[PDB]
Amino acid sequence: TFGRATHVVVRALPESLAQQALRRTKGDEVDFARAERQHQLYVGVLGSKLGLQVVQLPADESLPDCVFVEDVAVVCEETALITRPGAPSRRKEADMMKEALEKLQLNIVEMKDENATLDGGDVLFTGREFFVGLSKRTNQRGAEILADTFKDYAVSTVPVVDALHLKSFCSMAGPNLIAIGSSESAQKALKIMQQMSDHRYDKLTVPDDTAANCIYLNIPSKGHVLLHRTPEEYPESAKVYEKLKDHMLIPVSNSELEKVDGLLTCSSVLINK
Ligand SMILES: [Zn+2]
Repeated sequence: TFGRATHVVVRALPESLAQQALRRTKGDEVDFARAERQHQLYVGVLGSKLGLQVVQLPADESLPDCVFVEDVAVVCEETALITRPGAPSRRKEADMMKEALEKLQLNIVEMKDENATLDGGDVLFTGREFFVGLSKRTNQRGAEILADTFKDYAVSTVPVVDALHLKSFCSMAGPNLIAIGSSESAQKALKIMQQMSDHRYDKLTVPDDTAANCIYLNIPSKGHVLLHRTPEEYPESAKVYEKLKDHMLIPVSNSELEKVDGLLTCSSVLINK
């Protein structure tokens, strides 16, 4: 069953994130304390409320972006691909992720190709196939290694020209539902993805591109669950998600990490055992 998960890997925020974390725009100062509170609430939802077994990795001051675990690992069934981030400063993040996943007894595959780069944020897994964004963080060689690692799934690439990663404007919101931003760029990317697949996906358009990034889970005792941005952050988008009456909607804040280009999917890696 798509979206099913039993465990989730997360990582604590390092003090260095406030001023050293990578960001496309240097503007509003990050409130570290508040960022820690939002992370605590985020982890509380996944672990306490939804009952997932949480694996909490310690923060590393030398790795300002270590909180965004999604970018260093792509998991599909029992196999985990340890990526080679497009950002040199984030490559050491793979060390602790590899150890964590190996402890969970998952088939490990490392991206050692010195000419290949891939960020987990550029990978959209629909449960049926993979869509990989080609951006400044992920290249053709990286997409090729992904396709080789998960041979039982189709892999198609799509240009990411306006955002950091593919998931900066889309994510799965349900079994056959893709949440997508209303921007022309986001809509154009979705058209390309849909044209390459032989399966017709349903789409849920939201006014705020960054609000199109949500976390969908299928919990045995609750059913369809969706973590999305709060009404305070993006009221117009939260209102759209209200249409999903068969989903257990859970508002989750992430305003501080968004300052360093971090969205909801970025802070976790879901695994099903
Ligand atoms: Zn991300």
